[PDB]
Amino acid sequence: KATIPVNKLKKGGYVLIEGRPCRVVDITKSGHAKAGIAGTDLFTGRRYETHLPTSHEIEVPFVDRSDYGLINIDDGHTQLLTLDGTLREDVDLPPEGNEMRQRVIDLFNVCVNTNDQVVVTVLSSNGENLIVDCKKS
Repeated sequence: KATIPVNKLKKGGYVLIEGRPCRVVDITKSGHAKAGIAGTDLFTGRRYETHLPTSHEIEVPFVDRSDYGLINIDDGHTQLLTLDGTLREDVDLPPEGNEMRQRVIDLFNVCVNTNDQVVVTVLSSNGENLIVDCKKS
């Protein structure tokens, strides 16, 4: 459990609010010493907000953004090759309604019989994984 003093928070830092990893977008401060923190959920874009004592600390989530080679897609699951040479099978395609789902399927199909490979960018935190970009390699 990594923490930062609330009084050391900056806009753009990462915090956990209601279990959600967020980028800080606004910090308000008040003998009384209380703070209001608003953030953007790194996966869904939703606004979250919390109020804690300024003296206190707040949890900072670990968030990874890495690139992988897309080996297969099957029943909505992906098989990915890390840049260090191992497979991961816990990343699904983005959900229906996220246009990235079609973008990844289509780029995979453009590449499947060619000497190019799709590279996906995956955002990961606390067991949640989302494909946030794709490009040709």
